[PDB]
Amino acid sequence: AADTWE
Amino acid sequence: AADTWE
Amino acid sequence: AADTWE
Amino acid sequence: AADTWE
Amino acid sequence: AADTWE
Amino acid sequence: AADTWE
Amino acid sequence: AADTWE
Amino acid sequence: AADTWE
Amino acid sequence: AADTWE
Amino acid sequence: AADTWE
Amino acid sequence: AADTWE
Amino acid sequence: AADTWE
Amino acid sequence: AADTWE
Amino acid sequence: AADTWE
Amino acid sequence: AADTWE
Amino acid sequence: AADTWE
Amino acid sequence: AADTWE
Amino acid sequence: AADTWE
Amino acid sequence: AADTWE
Amino acid sequence: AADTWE
Repeated sequence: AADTWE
Repeated sequence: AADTWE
Repeated sequence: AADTWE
Repeated sequence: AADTWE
Repeated sequence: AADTWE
Repeated sequence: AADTWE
Repeated sequence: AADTWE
Repeated sequence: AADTWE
Repeated sequence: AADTWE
Repeated sequence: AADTWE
Repeated sequence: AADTWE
Repeated sequence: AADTWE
Repeated sequence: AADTWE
Repeated sequence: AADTWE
Repeated sequence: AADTWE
Repeated sequence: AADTWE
Repeated sequence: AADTWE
Repeated sequence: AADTWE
Repeated sequence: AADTWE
Repeated sequence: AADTWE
């Protein structure tokens, strides 16, 4: 799983 | 943004 | 699954 | 499951 | 924001 | 599980 | 911020 | 930012 | 597990 | 796992 | 800051 | 910053 | 385990 | 494991 | 600062 | 700064 | 174990 | 293990 | 400062 | 500064 944001 | 999971 | 947005 | 918001 | 769980 | 926020 | 656990 | 886990 | 913040 | 941010 | 434990 | 663990 | 901060 | 920051 | 223990 | 342990 | 600080 | 800083 | 023990 | 131990 991966959770990305700025 | 992205949230990827299974 | 994937959930994407800005 | 995933719950996303700003 | 993101909350991911199973 | 993962819980992310600013 | 991120909290990751299983 | 990125949080990656399995 | 990991818990990160500023 | 990896958790990255600035 | 980071707290990592298992 | 990066926190990497398994 | 490791706990880091400034 | 590794935990890096400035 | 860092505190590392197992 | 870096803290590396296993 | 190690505990470091300034 | 190694813990480095300035 | 550093305190190292096992 | 560096503290290295095993």
